[PDB]
Order: sequence, then C-alpha cells, then structure tokens
Amino acid sequence: FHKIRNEDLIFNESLGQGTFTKIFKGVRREVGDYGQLHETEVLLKVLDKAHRNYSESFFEAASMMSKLSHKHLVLNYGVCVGDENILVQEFVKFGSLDTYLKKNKNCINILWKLEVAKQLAAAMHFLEENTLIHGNVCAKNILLIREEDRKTGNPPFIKLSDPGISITVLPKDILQERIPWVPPECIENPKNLNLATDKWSFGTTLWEICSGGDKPLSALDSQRKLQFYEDRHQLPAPKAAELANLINNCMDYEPDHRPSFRAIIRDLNSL
Ligand SMILES: NS(=O)(=O)c1ccc(Nc2nc(OCC3CCCCC3)c3nc[nH]c3n2)cc1
Repeated sequence: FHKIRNEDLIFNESLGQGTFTKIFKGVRREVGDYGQLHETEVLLKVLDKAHRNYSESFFEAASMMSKLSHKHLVLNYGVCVGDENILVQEFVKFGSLDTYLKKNKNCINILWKLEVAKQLAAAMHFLEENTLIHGNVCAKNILLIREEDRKTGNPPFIKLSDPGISITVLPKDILQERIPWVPPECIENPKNLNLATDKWSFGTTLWEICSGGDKPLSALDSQRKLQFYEDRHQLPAPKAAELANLINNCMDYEPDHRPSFRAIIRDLNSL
C-alpha cells in the first residue's frame, strides 16, 4: 500500500460512519503527472481507536480491492498510519446508492435500475472469474460516479466499494443485524464465507435497488431475523417486481444452487 504523509491530508466534514469507522471528506496535496502539484478530493476512512485491534482486517478489505484493476471497483489512493489507521480512497461525487435511491426514488425507472444491476453484475463477474470474495455487497457499498443523462443518452455509472471489516471476525450481534445481506450459511458459521455469499448478497442488493432505498427486514429485530432464516422465508417482492424472480433465485438457501454471474448477466440482458 502506498504510504501518504499525514502532512499532505486535510480532514474536512464528516460524512457518516461505517462498522467501527468514521468517514470524512478531505483533500490530498500531491505531485501528479508531469510534476504538477494537485489538490485532490479524497474519501478518508478512519478506524476507531477503541477498535484498533481490527486494523489488519480493516486494511485487508481495502487490499482486496487494490490487487485487481477494474473500471467498476473503487480506487484506493493509499494508507496513512500517528495513532490513526486511515484509508485514503477516491472521492465519488454522488455518494452511496442507498441514499441516492431514497432521495431520487420518484424518478428512477426500470431502465436505470437495469443498467445499475448490469454494471454491478459485471463487477461481481470480474471478481468471480478471479475467485476473489467481496463479502459485503450492499447498496451502501455502491457508489454513483455519474448520474444518468437522458439528454445525451449517458447511462449512470457505478463502482463497488470495499467490504469493510470482514464478517469472519465481526461480533455475532453485528452479523445478525446484517441479515438478510449475510447469507444463512454465514450466520450458521461466518467461516463459510465463499463465492456464493456474494451471489446471495447481490440478490439482497437488487431488492434494495428495487425498493427505493428501503432496508429489507428492518422492522425485525435480530432474534426475528434469525427466525426468518430458520423458517426459510424469502424476501417479499418489491412493488416494482421486475427483478423479483432474479432476487429469489440469487437468495437460494442452498449455496451450490445460486446461479453464476454469467447466468445472472444473461437474465438481466434477457429482461
Ligand atoms: N450524500 S452526500 O452528498 O453528502 C455525499 C456523500 C459521499 C460522497 N462521496 C463518497 N462516499 C463514499 O461513501 C458513501 C457514504 C460514506 C459514509 C456515509 C455517507 C456516504 C465513498 N467511498 C469511497 N469513495 C466515496 N465517496 C459524495 C456525496
């Protein structure tokens, strides 16, 4: 990981929090191409001091995104390691997709959703061909690089962000709170993290995209989410149910039966 000096980073407004992290918008001063000095907007993820013992995992997540280069994967600029574990990533202009769906719900049609789903499925297919597990696919980890422009025909463009601290080391209560993004076999055993995990979570993310930013099973507490998995329930079809069958096919309780992302892309194109 490229090391960035603390002196070259300026922390600005807080954007929110992740699991054991605080997120800030900021600015990196750098020497760019041709030796020109640049002031670049950056996203700064700060691991909580109280959870410093997660540092390794906290960085390993980011590491998984930087071992491969792809147009749909977020760029990591580097790491700043005083008493702070700081990850420096690219700043995406329009933020995460859950909030965007919530705010622009009344003007998102099936074509926009289909384009976003195809791009996410392409990123996940790239990961699958490389046998690289993401482990936390959700709308909050999808970032909107640019908006759809029907005046020029430009589609929206999205990127997948890093998964954050892995579910293989997170406390059990946080894992149960993450139902139904966390597949049943990982609730049974978090070490069952596998490529099929991402297919299940991709189905859940499609539910999110079709539900205008609503969170599935948010009305259920952790015990009731556990029991939801115990009774082998499926998520209800969204009011916009164009992708409901694909959602249910991806969220198969048998991990070996979840369709490959090539078949998922074939379904999306068939629609
Ligand atoms: N709604 S908003 O207008 O205030 C706005 C917000 C965030 C961003 N940019 C942005 N966000 C990320 O996480 C998105 C998320 C992080 C914390 C909770 C809020 C947003 C990124 N992850 C890598 N790069 C990222 N860039 C642009 C605009």
